[PDB]
Amino acid sequence: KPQEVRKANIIAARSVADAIRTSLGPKGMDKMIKTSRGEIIISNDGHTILKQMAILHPVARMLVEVSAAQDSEAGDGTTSVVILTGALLGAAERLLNKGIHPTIIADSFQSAAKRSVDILLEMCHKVSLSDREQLVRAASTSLSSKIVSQYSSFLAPLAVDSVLKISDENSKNVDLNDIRLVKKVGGTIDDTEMIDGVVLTQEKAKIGLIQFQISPPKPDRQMDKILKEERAYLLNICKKIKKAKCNVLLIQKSILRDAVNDLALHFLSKLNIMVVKDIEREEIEFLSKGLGCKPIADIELFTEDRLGSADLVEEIDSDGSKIVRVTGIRNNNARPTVSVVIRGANNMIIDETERSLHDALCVIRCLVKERGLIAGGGAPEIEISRRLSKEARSMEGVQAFIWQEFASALEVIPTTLAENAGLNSIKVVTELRSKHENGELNDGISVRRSGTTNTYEEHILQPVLVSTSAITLASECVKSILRIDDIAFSR
Amino acid sequence: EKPQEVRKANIIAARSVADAIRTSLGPKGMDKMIKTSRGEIIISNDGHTILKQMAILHPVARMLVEVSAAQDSEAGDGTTSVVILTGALLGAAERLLNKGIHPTIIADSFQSAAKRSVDILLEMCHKVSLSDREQLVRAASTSLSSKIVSQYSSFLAPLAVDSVLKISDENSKNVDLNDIRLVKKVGGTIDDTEMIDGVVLTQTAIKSAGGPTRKEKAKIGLIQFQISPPKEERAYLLNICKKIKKAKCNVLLIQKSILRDAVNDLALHFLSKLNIMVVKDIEREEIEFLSKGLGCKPIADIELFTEDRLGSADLVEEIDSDGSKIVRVTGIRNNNARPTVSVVIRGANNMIIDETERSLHDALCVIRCLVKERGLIAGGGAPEIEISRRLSKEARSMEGVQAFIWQEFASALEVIPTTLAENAGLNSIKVVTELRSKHENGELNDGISVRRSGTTNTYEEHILQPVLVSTSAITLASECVKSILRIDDIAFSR
Amino acid sequence: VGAIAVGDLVKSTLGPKGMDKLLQSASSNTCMVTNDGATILKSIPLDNPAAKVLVNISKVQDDEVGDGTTSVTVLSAELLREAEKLIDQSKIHPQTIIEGYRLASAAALDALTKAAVDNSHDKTMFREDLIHIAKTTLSSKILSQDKDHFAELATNAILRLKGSTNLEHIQIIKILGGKLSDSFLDEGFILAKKFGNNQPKRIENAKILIANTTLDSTAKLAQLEKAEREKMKNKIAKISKFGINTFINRQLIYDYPEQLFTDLGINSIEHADFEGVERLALVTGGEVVSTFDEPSKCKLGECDVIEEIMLGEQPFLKFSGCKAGEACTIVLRGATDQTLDEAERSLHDALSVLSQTTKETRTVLGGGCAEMVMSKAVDTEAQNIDGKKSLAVEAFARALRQLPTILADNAGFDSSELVSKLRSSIYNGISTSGLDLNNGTIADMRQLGIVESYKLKRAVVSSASEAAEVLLRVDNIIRARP
Amino acid sequence: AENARLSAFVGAIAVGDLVKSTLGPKGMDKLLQSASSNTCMVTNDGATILKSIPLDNPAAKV
Amino acid sequence: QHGLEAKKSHILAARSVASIIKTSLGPRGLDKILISPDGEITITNDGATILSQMELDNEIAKLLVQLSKSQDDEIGDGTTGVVVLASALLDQALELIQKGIHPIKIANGFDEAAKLAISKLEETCDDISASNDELFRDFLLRAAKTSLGSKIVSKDHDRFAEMAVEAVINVMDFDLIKMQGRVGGSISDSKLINGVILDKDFKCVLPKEGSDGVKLAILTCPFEEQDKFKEMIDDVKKAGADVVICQWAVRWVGGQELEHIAISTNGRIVPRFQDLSKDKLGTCSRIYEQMLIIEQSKETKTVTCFVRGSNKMIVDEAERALHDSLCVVRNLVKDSRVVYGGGAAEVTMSLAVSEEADKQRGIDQYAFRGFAQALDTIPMTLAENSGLDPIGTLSTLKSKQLKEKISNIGVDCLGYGSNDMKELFVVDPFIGKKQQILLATQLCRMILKIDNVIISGK
Repeated sequence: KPQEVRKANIIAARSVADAIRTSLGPKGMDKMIKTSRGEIIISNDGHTILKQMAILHPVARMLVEVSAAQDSEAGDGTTSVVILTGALLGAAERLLNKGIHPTIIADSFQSAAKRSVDILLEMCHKVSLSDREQLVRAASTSLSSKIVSQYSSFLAPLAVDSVLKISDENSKNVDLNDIRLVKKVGGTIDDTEMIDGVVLTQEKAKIGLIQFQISPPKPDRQMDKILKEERAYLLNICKKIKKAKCNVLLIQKSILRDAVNDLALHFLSKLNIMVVKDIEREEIEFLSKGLGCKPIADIELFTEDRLGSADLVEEIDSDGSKIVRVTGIRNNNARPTVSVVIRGANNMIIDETERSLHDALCVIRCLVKERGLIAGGGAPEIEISRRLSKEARSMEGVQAFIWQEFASALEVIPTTLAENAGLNSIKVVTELRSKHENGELNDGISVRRSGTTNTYEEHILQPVLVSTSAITLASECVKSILRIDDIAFSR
Repeated sequence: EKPQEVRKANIIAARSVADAIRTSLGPKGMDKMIKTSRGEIIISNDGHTILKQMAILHPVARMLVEVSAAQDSEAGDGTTSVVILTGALLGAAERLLNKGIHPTIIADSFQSAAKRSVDILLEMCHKVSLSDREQLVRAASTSLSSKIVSQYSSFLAPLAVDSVLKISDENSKNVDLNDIRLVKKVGGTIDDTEMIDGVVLTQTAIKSAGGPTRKEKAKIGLIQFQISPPKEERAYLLNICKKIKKAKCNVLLIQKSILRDAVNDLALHFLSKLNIMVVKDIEREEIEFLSKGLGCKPIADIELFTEDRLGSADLVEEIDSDGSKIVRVTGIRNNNARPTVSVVIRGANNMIIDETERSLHDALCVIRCLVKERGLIAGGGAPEIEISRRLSKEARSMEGVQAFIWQEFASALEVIPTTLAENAGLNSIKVVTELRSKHENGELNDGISVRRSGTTNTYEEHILQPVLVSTSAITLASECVKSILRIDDIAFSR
Repeated sequence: VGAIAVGDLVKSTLGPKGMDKLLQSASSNTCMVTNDGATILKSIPLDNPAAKVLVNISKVQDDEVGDGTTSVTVLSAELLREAEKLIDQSKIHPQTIIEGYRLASAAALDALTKAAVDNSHDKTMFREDLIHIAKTTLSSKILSQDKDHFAELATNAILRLKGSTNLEHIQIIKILGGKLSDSFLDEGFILAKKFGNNQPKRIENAKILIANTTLDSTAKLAQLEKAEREKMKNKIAKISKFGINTFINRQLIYDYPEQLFTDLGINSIEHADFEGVERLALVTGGEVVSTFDEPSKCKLGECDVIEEIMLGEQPFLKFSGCKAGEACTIVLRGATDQTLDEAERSLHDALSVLSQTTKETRTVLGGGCAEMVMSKAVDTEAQNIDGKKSLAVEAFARALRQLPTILADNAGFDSSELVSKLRSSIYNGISTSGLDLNNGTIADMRQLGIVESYKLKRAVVSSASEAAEVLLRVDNIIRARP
Repeated sequence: AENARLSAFVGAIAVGDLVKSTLGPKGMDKLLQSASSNTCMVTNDGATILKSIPLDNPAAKV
Repeated sequence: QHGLEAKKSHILAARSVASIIKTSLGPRGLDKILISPDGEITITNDGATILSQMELDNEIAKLLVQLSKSQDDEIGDGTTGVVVLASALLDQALELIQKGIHPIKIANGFDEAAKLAISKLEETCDDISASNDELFRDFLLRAAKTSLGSKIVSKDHDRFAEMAVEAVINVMDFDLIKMQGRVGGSISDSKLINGVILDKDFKCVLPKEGSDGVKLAILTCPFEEQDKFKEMIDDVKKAGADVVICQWAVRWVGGQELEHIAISTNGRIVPRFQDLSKDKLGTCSRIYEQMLIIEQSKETKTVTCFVRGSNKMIVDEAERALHDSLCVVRNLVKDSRVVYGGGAAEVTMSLAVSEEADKQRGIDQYAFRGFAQALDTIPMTLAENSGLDPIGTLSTLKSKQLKEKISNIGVDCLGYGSNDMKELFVVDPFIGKKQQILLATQLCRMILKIDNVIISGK
């Protein structure tokens, strides 16, 4: 049963794709997820939804890897990839009954996807490399998949000015891995502000890095013998550090065995030397680039050359949380690092702010990766379907009926935004089809006015790379499902 | 192959019936005890009685009862031999289906071999006189010894022969047994069984008054109606008795009147006052026997009663022996072309009385085949292998695969001596080994004997069988197995 | 789709080598062994009314043909198999598919006319073929060994008809006991009855008369009760004025009036249900009389020999002196009624059919020959019709090519080699080519000894083939569940 | 003897119907889903499919 | 369940019964097997009688009971697809209710659009009464031959139609005429007599003193013993009446069958034995068996047909077609307005609203276009049964009917090579198409207003 076994998983796939439709748009609604450990996680995006969802059907499991690729790109509106996937699978059932081979249906989607990219290039709006006017309008608009823009007033210029200062205005890559997102209890969302230097999660002090663990000779008349021998080895370490003038020490994860002896802290307290432990090895990239710290494996190789450099280092206490702030950066780097401290009253607000800010950083990365601007509210989805509807009658062939269904599936994304807002499905789309012929291409649609109106004047802008990556990843997922004609359960 | 599985299950059901009757085959056979649903226990080795009370839900097994019943209509005897002939051909049919032989080819092979078997029996026939004693017992002697009472059959052997020779024809007719009635009574032994030259009525009358003990020079009448007022009172019944004395009828035969007229006490006293013998409570099936035997015409109305419709008899008396009341009629008048006789059966238990009765009906049907055809053949399964000698020898001329089934029909004849060896406590192969060498050359009629345990002449031990016993049975048994192979499956319907 | 599974059960019910199908009734635990599926499909219950239509149309084939009535049902079973393939592959509406065979049915009906041979005038070939009829159509069952024995019964019966089309004048008698080879032919009117014990056995110049009716103190009431017995005296007195020594009654007769008939020398006959009263009145010239007063109205019968004889086990009646050859008698004898019950249907397959064959002088070679010729002639209309029905025209011959596979599968031989050699011999221009199941080869009908009368082939082979196309127009679609 | 030649010849027929078209772009595929470990493989060639699926058919060893 | 979701659980079930009889419409229909809850089997190709008696759950099909008892009794021709025709307006509304359109806006949209197409029917309307008796009688011959009878009567309707038309002319200035038939004979062997069919039997009546009458006597009360029995019989022979009719010699006459005898003979029923007189005796030519044949020499108001057929189902199908044939011919002679049906009339009303849709525009613009598409689905039913492409054939016919104003060219229900209904002489009553297409909106008024369904208990 090639068709019936595959169709059985399509119904289960369309059911999940239909449930996530309520998570799209500012009028959408999220779901409650109870982890097996007992912690509650609630999020609007489909990343956490598909991560904690376990379904025996392999089609529902393959949607996780497809969505994970789009989650790292945009992060907002990523459910439309699965919604479009479930719409093409439902439309392919009627196309398969006409005698068309599944691979021909799959190849027709890729052929129409190549034309969809060219439409996004023709509709691509000119955008400047570095500007505070254009990037803020496009940042807060893509965030409409969740509730952000209410408090984004202070958040919008933060993500725009930070990313441009990390690398340069030359676009190209500008990766987001250099951003340190610090979550602390206390404060509000508007109190979140960028820091001129790297901050520590756990006056003019030098910050070093230690890969080993300070402790007596215990690697991972007897009363006086133990006290003298242990304090002698710890004193020799203090003499080497005092000559290096390092007032801040950083230790790796101590939770295993040796940790840190209390006798070593007493000798370092008189010299006013900081001791920080339980640091993940992934933070070395931020310490090496930002502070210029070289990892020190052994105390024998300890010297001043491997130590970092900084101007002013002081401890800042915000709402009872101890944070080490570093003022100034002196090192050799082509991409200085900028850290952002997230503040919030409750952990649910702090966790929601992270994904809201992280998705706000990804849309900025999509702008520096590929420059462009498109209309919002699913307006470009109609013009792409409008061209494919006319091109289907021009080429005729067996792909004419397939491209018509492929264009009809693109109308589901703007329809989902209307259904979540309390608007009639077909009645609004019927009125829009007359408005899309009116607005003349790039003119978009606003959610508040529930109609066709200006974009740049209404501060509605979206990147072209998200729409390009969404169609590409959705096409690769649909062609893979119809290409698999059966499943098997084995080791 | 669903049709192949249905016929395979039919052979198992056929072998199950053949294996059970196998213990009852031959004169050494064993009786079977069956418990009827009504609560009556009947123990006999007769295949007609065994299959009569046999209850099996299998459709073909139910049809096997009618197969053995068909042999009782054509012959009516030899139930210790010919019964297994039905399941004998079906037992060897298992290998015939594996060879891919069409059922019609199987039916044509057995039918052609049936006509060949008849011609073989016609070559072995012997001269048998119409009137004789010892030679006519030899043909029945195979069937004469079955029941425990066969020890006294030495006196019963000439009695069963002389009974048929009493009323018969030299023109070789069907020899209807309806003229010879077997009457039974309580008391006595089978050794005391006697034959009467006239109608004997064992029916027990009410005998309210029972005044007359016998009648001398009486006219036996036949009355279908009953004497009683329609339903001064005695005056109507006395006028009826005046019409009885007007025709001088001293013996009245009346059927069972309890349906309508029942019985009156005044009518019983009037017949006893005039000493008029009367017999009541007579079944309707006895009207045909009493009318043709005594030459009396039934009378449905007292107006039709006259002297011309009445018979006559020398002496009419009632014999009282062992507490049983029987009526013997001495002499018969108004003689007709259908004379009748009677044989008084004496026994102790009701089961024993019916035990010896079935042995007599089995013996009387033997002479019917001898009168119709004077031919005579050897008994005790001796010709079964002798016929197979003339069959398998011609197998080389069958011209192709037909020789395979041609030998199977000859191999099926070996079932008869095989069952006799196991029932007599002898080795199966040891008998077959001696028969194949004995039937090879020397003479005819030779064969195995269960008494002497060896191959010798069958007439020396006075064991033979009529020629029509195996003639009609083998032809009928080969015809019934043809229709059994015509069943594709068993489907239930309304 | 309810009639599709019917063709699987009746597939073995066709052909002279076909195998019988056992029937088992839930009531009384009876059984029956028969070949034709006329009784099979009637006794077995059917949950789909689509299969019930095939049963109702088979009743007409019993009197018209009676031999292989399922031959019409197996055609529709094979057409529905090819019709479902056209709905899927060709995607043609079922109405066009059904009419595709209906349009090709005109070529099949015209093929029987072109192959029809007209025989007229001299009957030398008509009377000689009557014996050869018993060798093919008469017995397709286990009785095929009796074809030479039953040939004398069917041959002399048709010649005695002399143009008699009335079937009710033919009496069938089954003698209990004996063997199938012991059946003898007797000249007269044979009926299975009996007489009384005291009744006269023989009466010269007896007359036949039937009846539609049914025949202060405790003893002080005898004066009033004797009037009931006198009522029967007035009835017998008026009947005795007719001068008839043989009385017949439909219902049973009580013992009181029975002996009253013997006093006047009048025989009595009872136990007559339907065929006993009707046929005896037509053969002997009798009529139902509700008067019983004046011998004027209706009609009185007469018979030369009223004497009863003993045939087999139970004695039957022999009536002689009939001056009209319209009535015939065919007497059979058998041990059991199993083979005798189906032996009556053999007479309806040929003897009863030949009564209506006097009008049809056309003949066509049967036994698988006529069905293949219609498949060869319909192929010429494939290129002429064209259209969407051309697929149904070619598939129409496929159902006719599967007919010889029925006789091949029932005979055990392979149907692939036999049909391949049968088709190639017919397509070469030989109309006499036919299937031989005895030697597993292809031979002509005349070479195999298969010959029948020229009037018989029209009312059996050509009639069933023509009546099938009439019955193939039944539409089969998705029905409504109860 | 009847089912000896049947179950032996159909060992490659049952799971091999999908890999018959492996040559050419139109080839059908087969999905192998593990009961645990969250692993799986999708390929149109029976090499990995046969080695990763245990079978009780003795003909599968050849 | 309430709201729009409850409306979909019921109203949408109308598409199921529409596809059941879809293949049975017209002469191309197929025989369907139906089983009643009582165990009776009904097999026919007419979808009107299929949905007439059926056991279903949802009440959406229960509204068809009043439709089957109406169209079959009023017209009977083309009533096979009246449910598909009624569901055609509903299937278009099912897409409109999904858009959120109010039912009254849908009801008023289809009601006004159906009235605008009436003016188009008046332009193509013809009159069969204006011609002579030769053309008027010939039009009645081919009217029911190409449309009404779908079973076996396609070629052979010439025998059933001629016998039906002659029955109309005799009574022309059917409720007073009893008609039945016996299984037997064939189509062309049917007989026609003037009178009522009497199945009861008693032989031949000779001409009496009067011209062409038997002076028939009918007495309800039996004679009431032997002295008055033979005396009252001689009183019947006083007036020369050989045949007498009494309940307790023709005996056991039904109640309704007895009245039809007096209507054809214009006689009176005599309850007593003292009311027998020549003035109360009916007039009948003679009574004989050729079932007794009742003939009338003079022209009377009772003319019946005797149906004959080789199958028991043919008698039921041919007689039922005659009940509908008498209804169609009754409306053709009474209403002079006639139209050409058989696919031409349904497409004619579709092009009228199609041109009026662009004139009104407004909110009714798409509402009037939906009414045109609803009428376009009617010929799509006969297109699949005839093998023609529903979308392809109508797209060509609508293009030919655009240039040429004659709408008679259209889908042929018979499937022949002539697409012109005027050439095939296909004539349907104008009131028939009004009671089918226009009256279907009245049935939709009950369906479109369905909102909440109340299901009570036992």
